[PDB]
Amino acid sequence: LGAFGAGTLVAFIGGLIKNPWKPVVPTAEGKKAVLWTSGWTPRFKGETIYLARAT
Amino acid sequence: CSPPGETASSEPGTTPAIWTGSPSPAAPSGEDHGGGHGAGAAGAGETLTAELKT
Ligand SMILES: CCCCCCCCCCCCCCCC(=O)O[C@H](COC(=O)CCCCCCC[C@@H](C)CCCCCCCCC)COP(=O)(O)O[C@H]1[C@H](O)[C@H](O)[C@H](O)[C@@H](O)[C@@H]1O
Repeated sequence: LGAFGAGTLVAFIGGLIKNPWKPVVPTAEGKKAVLWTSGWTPRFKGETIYLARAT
Repeated sequence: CSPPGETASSEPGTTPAIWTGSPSPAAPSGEDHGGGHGAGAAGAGETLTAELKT
């Protein structure tokens, strides 16, 4: 019963569990985690990111 | 507690230099090209201007 409950709970919750620190967002310094990177992170070295006003 | 990194009284700074962006190596596989033409020479393309002065 303990093993079955362990397996079932883990299989129930592992779908939800995700790594926050999986490098996914590309960056000039290689793929990085989402929290480190924002829209201002240069995708490639020397990229121009204008401070565009949102009309 | 205060955050480890704060405050800088010295080193007033400098005016940022004029930004000179670089062509995208990642987004563009190669170099973006403008006018298209046969250009049976070293290469001139489909864009050629000139200003005739006095
Ligand atoms: C007693 C049980 C002993 C086992 C402990 C289990 C905890 C250790 C986990 C071991 C696996 C880690 C290495 C390999 C795996 C790995 O790297 O995955 C990580 C995440 O680990 C997972 O897989 C899922 C984690 C499992 C959920 C565990 C639930 C809590 C347990 C401890 C409580 C129930 C046990 C019974 C006790 C309570 C009894 C009741 C009184 C990160 O995911 P990520 O790289 O972002 O990819 C995402 C894919 O995982 C993701 O499933 C997928 O859905 C995507 O969303 C994807 O993005």
